[PDB]
Parts: sequence; structure tokens; C-alpha cells
Amino acid sequence: SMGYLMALFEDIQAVIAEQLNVDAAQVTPEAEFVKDLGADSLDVVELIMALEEKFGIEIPDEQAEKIVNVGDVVKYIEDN
Amino acid sequence: SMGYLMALFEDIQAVIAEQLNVDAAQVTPEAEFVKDLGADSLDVVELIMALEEKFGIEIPDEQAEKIVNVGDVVKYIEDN
Amino acid sequence: MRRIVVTGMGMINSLGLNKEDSFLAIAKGECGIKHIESFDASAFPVRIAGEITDFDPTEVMNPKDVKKAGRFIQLALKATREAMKDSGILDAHNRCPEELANRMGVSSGSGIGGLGNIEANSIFCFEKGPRKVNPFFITSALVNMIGGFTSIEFGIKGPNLSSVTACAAGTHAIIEAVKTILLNGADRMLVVGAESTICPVGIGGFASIKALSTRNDEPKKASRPFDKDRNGFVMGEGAGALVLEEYESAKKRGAKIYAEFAGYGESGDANHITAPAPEGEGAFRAMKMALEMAKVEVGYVNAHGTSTHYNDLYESIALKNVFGSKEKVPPVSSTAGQIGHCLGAAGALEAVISIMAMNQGILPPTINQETPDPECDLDYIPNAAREKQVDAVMSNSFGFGGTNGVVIFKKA
Amino acid sequence: MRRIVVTGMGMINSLGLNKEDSFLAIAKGECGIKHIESFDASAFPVRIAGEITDFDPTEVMNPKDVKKAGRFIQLALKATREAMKDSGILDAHNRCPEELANRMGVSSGSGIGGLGNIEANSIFCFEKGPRKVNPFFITSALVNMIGGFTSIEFGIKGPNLSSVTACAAGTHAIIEAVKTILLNGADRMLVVGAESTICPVGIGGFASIKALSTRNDEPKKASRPFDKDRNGFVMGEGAGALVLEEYESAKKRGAKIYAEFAGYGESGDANHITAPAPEGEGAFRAMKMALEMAKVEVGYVNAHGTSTHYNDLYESIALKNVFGSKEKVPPVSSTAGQIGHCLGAAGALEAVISIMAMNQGILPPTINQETPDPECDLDYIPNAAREKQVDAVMSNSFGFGGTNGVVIFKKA
Ligand SMILES: *P(=O)(O)OCC(C)(C)[C@H](O)C(=O)NCCC(=O)NCCS
Ligand SMILES: *P(=O)(O)OCC(C)(C)[C@H](O)C(=O)NCCC(=O)NCCS
Repeated sequence: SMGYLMALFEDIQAVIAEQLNVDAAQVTPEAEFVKDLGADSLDVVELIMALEEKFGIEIPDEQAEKIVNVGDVVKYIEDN
Repeated sequence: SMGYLMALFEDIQAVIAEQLNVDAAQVTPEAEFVKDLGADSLDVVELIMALEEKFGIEIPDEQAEKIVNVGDVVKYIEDN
Repeated sequence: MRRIVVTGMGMINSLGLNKEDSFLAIAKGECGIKHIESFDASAFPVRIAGEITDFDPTEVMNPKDVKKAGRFIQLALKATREAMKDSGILDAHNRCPEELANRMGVSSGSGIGGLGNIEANSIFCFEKGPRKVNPFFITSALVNMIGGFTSIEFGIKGPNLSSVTACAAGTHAIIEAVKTILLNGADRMLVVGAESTICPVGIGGFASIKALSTRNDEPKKASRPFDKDRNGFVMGEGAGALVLEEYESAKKRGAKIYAEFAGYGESGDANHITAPAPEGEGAFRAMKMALEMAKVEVGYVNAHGTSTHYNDLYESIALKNVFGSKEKVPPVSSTAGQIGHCLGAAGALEAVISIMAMNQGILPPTINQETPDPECDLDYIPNAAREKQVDAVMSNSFGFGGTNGVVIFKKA
Repeated sequence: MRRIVVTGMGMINSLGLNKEDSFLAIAKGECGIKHIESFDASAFPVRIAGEITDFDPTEVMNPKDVKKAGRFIQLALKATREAMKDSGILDAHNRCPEELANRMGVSSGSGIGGLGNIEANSIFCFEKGPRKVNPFFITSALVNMIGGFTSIEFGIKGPNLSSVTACAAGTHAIIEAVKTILLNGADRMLVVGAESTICPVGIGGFASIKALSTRNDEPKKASRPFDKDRNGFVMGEGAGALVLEEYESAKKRGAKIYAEFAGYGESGDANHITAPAPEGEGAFRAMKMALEMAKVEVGYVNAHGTSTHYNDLYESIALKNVFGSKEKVPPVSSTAGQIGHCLGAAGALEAVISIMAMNQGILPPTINQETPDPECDLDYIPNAAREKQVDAVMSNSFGFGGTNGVVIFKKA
């Protein structure tokens, strides 16, 4: 439900927060990994791996290419 | 049985020959590894391990330490 | 300072077991990339590599000692034996003369050495305990065992040095040997870069960072330096070897002289752990310091050119910047299309290739040039070798950690 | 030729997090060897090691980056930060000044670097396939990533070089730095040796060749260089770091001067892959070459002295032969009893230790001397530190592959 969606978003915020070493404050749906979260090629792909571990997922390589803001990842995990 | 013992001797001879690129000619009970077979500190400890691996056994370190000739090694394995 | 010449050469790679066969195939634009078959890569995202399929270790080693050497050391023994024999230095027993032995050393290069051996023994230990760790593990795996095994095989007792600067290790190995001879620490040095890491964790390591081409459906078009459709490097295996010798001592011996060492440059980016500095700034400085030290006209550049996006782009920018303009860049080719990028061995292989190109007036092409990249606008000798005599050659190598090495050899 | 001074030092090992705390404990004859607890060693024939239990990686790098660096690199980033600050060279941002950055490089050393990381990702790949290989695997494990992370951390852009000559790597990293300054490739060089291999495949590898002491009940008596009851080395982890500067540069900027570099020697045995040359023949040549080059009276020798039968004996033989007789050998000690043998890092740790001994007139002892070995009949400064002034110190390192390196520093 809406509560389930909130729980999923908070879990995503936790992972994106620990990996990039940033507060859950800055990881908002409109936050860009490279511009707004201080990440790089190696950090994004490693964040994506960690999610495919925290949320049983196996994002295929083509979907990971189109990932600009945390919102992309959250909506993909939603469609799960 | 005597046949079983002879088969074990054949297997041990083959192993010592391969691990030390030596023909079955020199692998005699009185053949010492360093003088007669051309081994070294590393080759010997490696021979003893593939013995434990091929014969699914486990030579304790004390008996392995006293090993000087093929005859001694085979007699130890038989006593097993 | 002291004068340094090349008096013997050897190389093995996915297009040949010696430098003659290999260079011929490379100059003809042949490609040694194939499907992986040294392990089961069927579930891998990258399934292609520059594997050497005709190599028999028992031809270079007593069959009993093949088990003591990682595959990279076996390839190093193949290449160094060829170069040593080529040098005429060896006596009737194929060893260095005892009165020359203390002043001949060995400079070895590799990125990681025996990775497949570390992987295998890691797994033995995890699955069945430390009693399943093979006793020949450590000495089969260490990078410096290239110099260990070779110094023992040839009886060379001079400085025994190893370079582990990633994909620049082969070139840095040349430079450390040059420095050693310049400072009077040796009169001769055997140089060898060697690498063999076509194994599950090695391929997995590089695919995990998205650095490898994924054209598994077309292995011989996957490696395409400077092409617009490049999409990552292809891992190759091999070894290159050179004998370096102080000039007076070489002429006294009656040595053959392939080339003369002219200059080198080394720098670090201090930027990123895998990506190059903006505008290839560290590459620029290393090339500038080599060119200023050589004081010659370079007529051919064997580029690092691994077929990733970043290197090909920033290497081209740095080349332009160092020679002044696109027109002032000498002919440039990367031979990584032909044999893959061979990591720690690439610089040694590519110094042999560069020198042979000089010797025979044949500049090998960059192959698989099908779509010009606007950002990659140099003369890459596309697709077919160019018959052109040159009087000096430059070879570039860059590695993770932003470490750069450049060498120039001149005609002699 | 050009003159070179040490202007900054740092070190971290099983007896201290800084050079001050570490040397004091070493000169007091304390012992950092403990029972392995980094991994479950309960099933292992060897359950002791020189572990650092007080080290926090988040003090030298921000928490996000800790996962990008092998433990040996975390240790290197601590030791170099100490040395770089100690040197007074950093600007207001803790970075090398920009106008000096191109001319200051880094020379790093390790025997194998991130072994635990190779081991872990090898197992990941073998249990879950290649997609479970972490992206940060490769750059966390390569030996040259010491110079990679350190050069980015301090913004030094000079030659970025890495030695991987097994247990002599830390001494060769010093020498390659010297060579680079002597040839005017740099005016300053950060030097760092770093090793951290206390992991299952690391301990099992050295156990399976019977190299390690199995005195598990007594970790503080296990490591006993030159003693008659020595039965193998004890693996230690740590890093040592030096800043080298051309002499006039250091004066002009008002540098602290710990020592001046005096001489070095490098050789290979070309005898055996693990065993030393008979009579320490290769060690003898490296030691003679360093003494002939330093031309100073050495008052103290820090021996390799790993607590093995061959090293201690063949190193003792070589020392007599080079100084002529056992009576002419200066006071010798190995500090491997105190902190274990730290493999590739040892050469760097033992150069810091040796210079501090000189600085303070305090020669640290070889601990655990209980039973004289009649064949090891030198003055090993047994058990208690000796107050003695020396004007020059010499440090020895030897590695698998028969590779030898020796350095001599002299009083400023
Ligand atoms: P990120 O934008 O840093 O991307 C990660 C990759 C793996 C693409 C990395 O930057 C990269 O390509 N590194 C090496 C570039 C190259 O070709 N270097 C030559 C040494 S292998
Ligand atoms: P062999 O008696 O050579 O047995 C192999 C062993 C493991 C004993 C090996 O040779 C050895 O321990 N050598 C001692 C040499 C040494 O300690 N070198 C310093 C590098 S750790």
C-alpha cells in the first residue's frame, strides 16, 4: 500500500545514503547521483549492485544505463 | 591382502614419479628423494600432500618429518 | 650519460609464439581475439579474450616444474628465452657467462601476476581448509617470480627488480632497467613484461566496472582503438622481452643492435583511481618529458589505445597537445585491436612491436576502423599497414592509479 | 652525485599507530604478536600474527572510501599522512603545493597487496557467479594502488612507481625513489612500504611450505631471530613511510633532516626460488655494493632476520664475510621479534626504525634470545636495547626469487 511504498523508499534512501556516505536528507526523489550526491562511474554501479542485494533484484544491464536521479531506481524497484 | 599392498605400492610409485618427473625405474624402496630422485624442501612437502589427496588419508606432521626414502613412505602408509 | 642499446627481443601473444610470426600477423592486421575457452565463461557477460591457444609450457620448462609457475611466468620464460638466445649472450649451456653474470640483472613487470593461482587456492582453502592450499601456490603467483624464475634459468645475478604499476608495468620495467644501467648498477638488463589473467575473477573484476567490450558476438571486431563504436577493452595475455646493454659493452661483444634507448617520461595523474586526468594531462607530461630527453624526431607512436572510451579520447587529446597540433602528431597506431590489451605486459610487447616497426619500415595499423570518431581525429594508420621508414618510435602506457610511462627508442 | 635527505617519517605496526609509540615499544623489547582474530584461525596450524588491533580506517579516509582500499592501503594512507605532515611540506589544505606537485612522486612497495580482497572476490565469483564481484575489487587490491590513493590524497604528480620484489619490496621502493632523484626525475619522493596479509589463504600459503612458526601457545616467544629455538617467521602487518628530498631543496625550504641517504646495493642469487644462496652469496654482494657506495663506518645493522633457519644463518654468514670477520661486524639486531616480519613492508619499517635508532642513540634489541646458536655467533644486541651513538645505519632485505636490497643512511 502507500505505507509499503514509503517503507521501500526509506530502505532505498538508507542504501543510497550508506554507499555514497551522505545524509538521508539529500537523497530526495529529484536528487542526481553525480550532480547532487557526489558519485562517479564506479560508485553508481556499486550502489546498483548493493540494491540488487538489499532488494532481491537483478536489474538487467540496459535498465541501469538510464539512471540519472534516485527516482529512477526507486520507480524500478516499485515496478519490481 | 598382499595384492592390495602391491597395488598401493604401484600407486605410490606412480605418484612419486609424476610429481618429480622421474620414471618408475628410480622409484624403488631404497630411493631417497633428495639424492636419488632430485627433490627439494618444496617438492617433498608437495608430494606428501597429493598422497593425502589421492589416497584420501592424512599423514601427521611427525611421520612426514622422518620421511627419507620411498621405502619409509610406503611402510608408513601400509601401517596406516 | 651511459649509452643503452637493444640487442635481443622476444614476444608471445595471441597472434604468435615468437616475435617474427607475431609481428607479421600484427602488421597484416590479423586478430587473435577469440571466444574464451580456458574457463567456462558461458554464464559471463564478457566471453572473449586474446587467449593463446597454441602455447605448450613443456616446451619452455621441464614438465615437472610447469606446476611451480603461474601462466604469466610460463609466458615470460618463453619470451625471455627467445630474447636471450636472440642476444647471443648465452654460453654452450644456455646460461650467462659466469664473468658477466654479476653485472646482468633482470627487470620484470606485471599487473597482478598469478591471479588464477590466487583464486584457485583461495577456493581450496575456503572449501576444504588450509591443508588443501598447494605448497607451490605463493611462488607460482608473486609478480617478482618472473625475475626469480628467469634469473635462475639464465644465471643472471645483477639487480633483480619488479614493477607492478598496473597497465603501465611493462613500460616502467623498461625504465627501471634503463635507470639501473645509467647509474652504473648493471651493464646489461633483461626486461620482460608478462600477464595472463583470463580467469573467472579477472574477467569478473573488469566487467564489474564496465571496462570490457561486450561484443561477444563478434570477437575480432570487439577491439577497435579510437573507433567511434568502441565499447571497452578486450583482455589479452602475453609477454614481451628485451635485452638492454650498455653500448660499449655491446659493440665489444659483437652484439646485434636493434635500437638505441633515447628517452623516457613518468608521471602520475593524482586524479582518479581508474579514469584518466582531464585532457590526458598526466600522459601529456610523461610524453613531454620523454620527448625532451630523446631530442629526436619521432616517426611513429604505438599508443596505449586500449579501446575504452576514456583512454582513446584523452590519449588523443594529450598527443595533439604534446606535438602541437593534429598535423604535427606522427603516425599513431594501437595494436590492441590485434592482440587485445595485455595489461602489465602491454608496454613490453609494444616496445618490441615499435622497434620491429622501425627495423623493417612497416608501421602496423589500428584495425577495425569503421566509423571515425570526431573527438578522435588523428592519423591512426587505419586498417592496413603503412610502409614508411622512421628514425625513432615512442610507446605510451597508462595504468589504474593514474600512473604513466613513456619510452622512445631511436634508430641505431 | 645529487644528495638526498630524509625529511619526514611515519610508521604503523603491531606495536604502535605512529613512529613515536611504535619505536618506544620496540626499543623496550615489547612484542605485538598476538593470536589471529581478523579471521577464524581455530582450524589452522598457525594461529598467531603481528596484528594491529587498534587501527581505525575511518580516521585516514572518509567512511565511503574505506571500501575502496585494501587494508594494506589503509595502513599506507596512515603512515604516509604521518610522514607527509611530519615533513612540514603540506599546504593549508593538507596537499602538496601546486608549484611543487609535478616534481614530487611516490615509490610504493608491497609483496602482494590486497590478498584478502582477491580471496574474498574469488570466493564470491565461485559461489554466486561474476555478477557478485564487487566493482571496487581491482583497485582495492593492486599493489600500485598504494601510490594511487596516496598520490590523489596528497596531490603529488611526479613519477608514480611500485616495487613488488616479495620480502624486499619495501627496501627496493626506497632505492627506486633514490634512483629517480639521482637522475633528476624528481626533487622529492614519498616512499611507502605496506603489507597486510593476515587472512586464510595468506596464512595457509606460508604454512603449506612450513615457513611459519607454529609456537601458537606463546605468541610473544614465537619470533626469535638468530636464536637456536627459531622455527619459522611470524607474519606481521604494517606500513612504513619516508619523504626523500634533494639536499638543497630541503635546506631552501627549511626542512627537518633525519638522515642523508648514503648508499644502496641490489643483487639476485639466481639460485633458488625460496631458499637463500649458499653462504648468503647474493646478500654479500648487495651489502658490499652499498658499503662501497656509502663510504661510511656503519655503526648498526638492522638485519632482515625473519626467524627462519636459512635467513638468520645465511644472513649471519654474509655479514661476517662482508665485514671480514665476526669481530668486525657492527652491532646487529632484527626487530622482527617485536613486530613480526612484515614481508613487503619490512624494508620500509626497518629503515624508519634504523634512522630513529641513529637519531636517538638507542639501538633496539633482538628479543627472545634464550639459547645461543653456535652458527649464529654475532652480537645481536640480545634482549635489551643498547645506548650507543652511531654515524650510519644499514638495513637488509631479501625476497623470494633470490632478490636482495640493502640501504645505508648516515647522520645529517
Ligand atoms: P568512470 O567514469 O571512471 O568509469 C569507469 C571506467 C571503468 C570506465 C574507468 O573510468 C576506465 O575506463 N578506466 C580506464 C580508462 C583506460 O582505458 N585506462 C587505461 C588504463 S587500463
Ligand atoms: P627448503 O629447505 O628450501 O624449504 C623451503 C622453505 C620454506 C624452508 C624456504 O626455503 C625458506 O624458509 N627459506 C628461508 C629463506 C628466507 O627466510 N628468506 C627471506 C624471505 S621470507
